[PDB]
Amino acid sequence: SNRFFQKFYLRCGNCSAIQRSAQGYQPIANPILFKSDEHCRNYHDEQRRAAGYSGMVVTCRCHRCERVHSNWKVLDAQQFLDAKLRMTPEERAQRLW
Amino acid sequence: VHANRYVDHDTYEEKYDPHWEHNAHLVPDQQFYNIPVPKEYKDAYWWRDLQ
Amino acid sequence: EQVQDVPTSTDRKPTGMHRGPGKRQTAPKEAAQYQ
Amino acid sequence: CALCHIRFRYKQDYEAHKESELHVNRLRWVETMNWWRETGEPAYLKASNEQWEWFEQHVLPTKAQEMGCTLDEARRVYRQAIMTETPTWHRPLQCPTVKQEVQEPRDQRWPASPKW
Amino acid sequence: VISYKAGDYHLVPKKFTVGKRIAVRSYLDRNRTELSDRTFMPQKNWFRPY
Amino acid sequence: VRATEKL
Amino acid sequence: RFNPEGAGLTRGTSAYAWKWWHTQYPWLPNVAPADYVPPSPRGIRPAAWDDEFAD
Amino acid sequence: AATPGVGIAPETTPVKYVPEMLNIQNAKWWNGRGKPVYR
Amino acid sequence: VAPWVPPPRHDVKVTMPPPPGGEVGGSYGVSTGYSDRLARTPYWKRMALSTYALRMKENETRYPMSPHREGEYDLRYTVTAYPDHIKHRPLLEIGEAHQIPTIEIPVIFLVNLWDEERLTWFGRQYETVYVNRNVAREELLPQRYAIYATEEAYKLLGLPVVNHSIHEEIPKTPHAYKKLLEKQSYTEERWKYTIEYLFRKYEADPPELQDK
Amino acid sequence: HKYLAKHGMDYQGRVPASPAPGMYQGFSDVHKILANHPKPQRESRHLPVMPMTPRVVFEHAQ
Amino acid sequence: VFHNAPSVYPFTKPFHDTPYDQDRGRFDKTKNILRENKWPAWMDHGADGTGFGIGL
Amino acid sequence: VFEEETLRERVLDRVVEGVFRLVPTSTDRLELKSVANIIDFVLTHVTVARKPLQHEIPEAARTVMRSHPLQPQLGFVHALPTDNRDAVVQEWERMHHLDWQFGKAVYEPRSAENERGNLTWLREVRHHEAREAFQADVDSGEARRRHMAKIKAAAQV
Amino acid sequence: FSTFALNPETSRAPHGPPRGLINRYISMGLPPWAAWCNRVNRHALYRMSDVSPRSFLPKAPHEMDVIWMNERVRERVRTSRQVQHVYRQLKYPFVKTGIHYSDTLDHWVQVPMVEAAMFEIEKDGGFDNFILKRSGPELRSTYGERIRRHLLVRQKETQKNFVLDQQAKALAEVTQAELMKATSEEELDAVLAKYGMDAEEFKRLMAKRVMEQRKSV
RNA sequence: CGUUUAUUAAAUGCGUCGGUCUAAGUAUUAUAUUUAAGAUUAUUCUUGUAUAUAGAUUUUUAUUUUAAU
Ligand SMILES: [Zn+2]
Repeated sequence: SNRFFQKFYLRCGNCSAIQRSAQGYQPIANPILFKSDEHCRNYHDEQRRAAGYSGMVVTCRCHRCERVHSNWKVLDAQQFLDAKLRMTPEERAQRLW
Repeated sequence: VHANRYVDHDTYEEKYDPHWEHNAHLVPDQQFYNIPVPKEYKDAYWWRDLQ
Repeated sequence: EQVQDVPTSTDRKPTGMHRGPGKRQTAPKEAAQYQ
Repeated sequence: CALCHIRFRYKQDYEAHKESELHVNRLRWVETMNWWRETGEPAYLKASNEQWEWFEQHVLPTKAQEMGCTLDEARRVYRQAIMTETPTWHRPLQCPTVKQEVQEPRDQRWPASPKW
Repeated sequence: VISYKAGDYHLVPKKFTVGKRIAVRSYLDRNRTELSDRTFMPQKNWFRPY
Repeated sequence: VRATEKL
Repeated sequence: RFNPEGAGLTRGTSAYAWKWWHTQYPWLPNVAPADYVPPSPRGIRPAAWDDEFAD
Repeated sequence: AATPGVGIAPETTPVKYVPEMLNIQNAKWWNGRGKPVYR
Repeated sequence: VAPWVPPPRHDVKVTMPPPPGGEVGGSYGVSTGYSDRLARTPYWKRMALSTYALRMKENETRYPMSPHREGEYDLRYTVTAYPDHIKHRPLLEIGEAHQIPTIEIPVIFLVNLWDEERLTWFGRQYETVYVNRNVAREELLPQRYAIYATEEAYKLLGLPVVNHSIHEEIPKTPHAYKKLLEKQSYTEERWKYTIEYLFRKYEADPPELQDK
Repeated sequence: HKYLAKHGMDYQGRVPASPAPGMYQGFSDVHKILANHPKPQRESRHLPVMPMTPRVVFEHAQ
Repeated sequence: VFHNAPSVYPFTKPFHDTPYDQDRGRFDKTKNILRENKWPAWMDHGADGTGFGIGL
Repeated sequence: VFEEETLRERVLDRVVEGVFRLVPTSTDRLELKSVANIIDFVLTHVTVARKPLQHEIPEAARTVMRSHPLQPQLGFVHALPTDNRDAVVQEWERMHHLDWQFGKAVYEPRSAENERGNLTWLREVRHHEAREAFQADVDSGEARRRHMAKIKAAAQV
Repeated sequence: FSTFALNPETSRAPHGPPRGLINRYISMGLPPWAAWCNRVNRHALYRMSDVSPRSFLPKAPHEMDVIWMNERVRERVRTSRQVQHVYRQLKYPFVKTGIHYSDTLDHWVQVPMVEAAMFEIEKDGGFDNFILKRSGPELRSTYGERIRRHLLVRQKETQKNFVLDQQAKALAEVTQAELMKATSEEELDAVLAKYGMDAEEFKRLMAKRVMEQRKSV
């Protein structure tokens, strides 16, 4: 349930391929027949993604090594430019997209 | 002041380490101007540096 | 599922020596053991 | 009945205890635990072995040449850790149902539903 | 190999502990019936070395 | 005494 | 209300034990004269014990 | 003789009943000695 | 009385204030740092000791992030200078029940350990095993049989650095754990999910056509 | 309790008054662990002298 | 603020009631211990029976 | 309890004077009246007898520890936290095994360390093996080159 | 909030700004319990937007003893049963008796720590590292500062007890060049007398070693 | 035989008795009560609290509490 959009820049651990994976708009569980557990843990969980995947294992499939794992280090987008701007123009074709 | 001091095997006293004073974190005091302690032991004095 | 015949009890000595409702019957951690 | 922490005050139920739903169920549970220890576990983690060592000799040889690496190195890319299995720590036993039951308007109302 | 059957090292010597957990001792568990040998048998002493 | 024990 | 020379008192504390409750002065622990130094492995052997016996 | 007025909490949870729990106003200019400590 | 009031924490740069406390390790609650060494030295002095190529290295704006507390947003731009509450949230929210189930952690065994009850191996030497959280802490670690399977533990021993994501996220519900077991069953014990292990049943004849 | 132990008998005589010098040396406000007698003495043989407690001096002042 | 003691909830809370205790404050009563006073004994109680040395 | 003089003299001339050839003063002969105390009185006056261990080193081995590269820091004992107060208030708290409890540790000076699982030991035996490897350059001379390659990278620019 | 059965993820609100009342408080960052406020004053949506949490520590930061990693005693406003009275109460964290084995000081050590520390210990590789990478005001304990000292000693004692193995191997190596031949057992005294590493200690020590060749076989 | 703010079949108090307690105090003991000493006796019967109890409630009266129209 993320009302707002946000795109992370996940860095794999196997190939360090900085791929970006966004988070769309997934609507709130219905309030009409409210359910206190499914809501208040939808919200509290939403701060934990909004703060750069704080307390969650990230599970997205790589683009370089085509496989899905849980090894991603979520890069704040000024730690990403720290990395992107500091790669020779060829390895940007290797690790970035 | 005696932490991390090469004892020399002639006078059995602390050799004068010129580096020590750079890894030293002067924790202040009232009856002493600024007591010097090595960097590793700096955090035990977290309250006095806040006082 | 053929494993749903979980015995509605468990060996564990009931904590709460005194008495009350809910004692000495299965727990959803024990119901997954026997399963 | 120390098995289930029951002092019996009324006779004629101390007799009818041995087949009571409390005793007979506590019998089954403290037995199947023995089953697991008596036969199950020393055989469960037997098969868990006899398939892994099958893999690391019957499949991982060819797989290590796929990574272009040495055979011993792959045993840390195809098994990064050996998550053995217990009664207390099973991964979901049955892959959850794929065809979920279809939602309906509330109280079997038919042309849609005004309310929730 | 190094055998180990589980339920061995408690992490605390088996005296200072309950099955698991170090136990509490607070001069109120203790009786005054010990320490009553003092009426004849005198307490320990520190004899200074000559 | 440690140099002793090696030998 | 205290009684020094009370054959309790752990024999180290007969002044500090006036303070402390009735329930806590029997247990006050033996420590030292506060000037007694640890037994020291010094070399002073009794005046006439001698070697052969000392050895 | 004295009184804390808070009532000694369990030795495990040392603080129940902060004065804020009651919607109390304790401005230094209002009742004087006010301003709390958990702040 | 304060003889020798200490100098500000991270005053080491010639023409910009030291970063605020808390960020350097100190007391939070104030956003803007300030050091009386810097504000007293006249401007030309601050422009004497520094060349243009340098100020562009200490002007440097690491805007949301903090240059010092790696990974956390700069505490002079948050709503208030305290640490980010959201990232460091206590594991239990203000209302949930503590149903954090039993969790099993990975430990690197250090001696070939061989159980004498199941007559099989707790763990080979130098292979990471998922063991109980209160076998490891109370029986495997105190004796020198095991250590944790952290990144740096691998570095110290000589093993290829493996990221088990040791407690990267704790599950606050059994079925929220039994999903995490499914994630960890994939990354760690991956040979379970090969097209060769999904077909041990069939590497040869469908059994109905073999001899007897 | 010190004659009976060391002599095997009841004392069977009038006990001396004026406690012996050296008894009740740790006590400070005896006055009850005694009769109202003074704290006996040091363990000396010097002539008896009243330890001038604040009380004895007052009696002089009467 | 009674509990300004070393936090030990399942163990015994040493000193708890005894004279040398925490969780009683600093400028408190119950500090007869601290009878150690720099001033000489004789000037807070006289050198003899007549309270000779008494004074400031 | 060896109390009655007839019993103390019957033990003290035999065990502490006879067997051990020790001689107790008068004021200690008072409390020297139990099997517990007889044992200690000996176990102080015999512990004050062992010649204090003589730290004597040779010369031929001495010049080794001097010229050897890796030397010991050797000041840490003071960093240890002090528990100085009245001995009774300090020891009343150890009424039970309050010893290893609440961030305390009975620090007995240790001369050898277990090498298995000891992070802080492997944390440096690699850092050492990373020092012998770097030291290999300075032996051969690839350090001077790789260091002389910086100044020629940092000169023409 | 939308009503379709299967709502696949998408960039933006597919059907306009999400309708409903609870979507009104989520569209502004608030949590879904704002739907139950009777007054939502500018302070109220400040109070409940968790700008700065109304949540404190049981003792002072300086006197804190039990290791509270990142926790406060947050007050939980409950609404009572059948007749809805609103009352609040201070909910603590769960402190466990942390009876660990810090292999730096080769012995168990106990420091009571919140559950969250008993996880972040294992995430840090040991109990001691969790003491060591935290810093002063961050690890705001007092026991953590008494056990950091023993940790800082009993580390700098390992490093010291290491250089023994480099001053000993130096002797052991350099003396072997003088234990070269077994010609004279009167000379093995003299080489040992050279480094003052006596014979009576070494001889039987090597004997116990060849017996240990027989103790280990 | 003491003791009390509108001063006494007020409330104390000894004994007996009921209940509790063998990891803080001595189970002919100390907690917790009801009575009142001394002398005679101390009756009939139970619907609820308590105890015991068996997922709990609902059931259920050795002794005790309260009850007996
Ligand atoms: Zn990848």
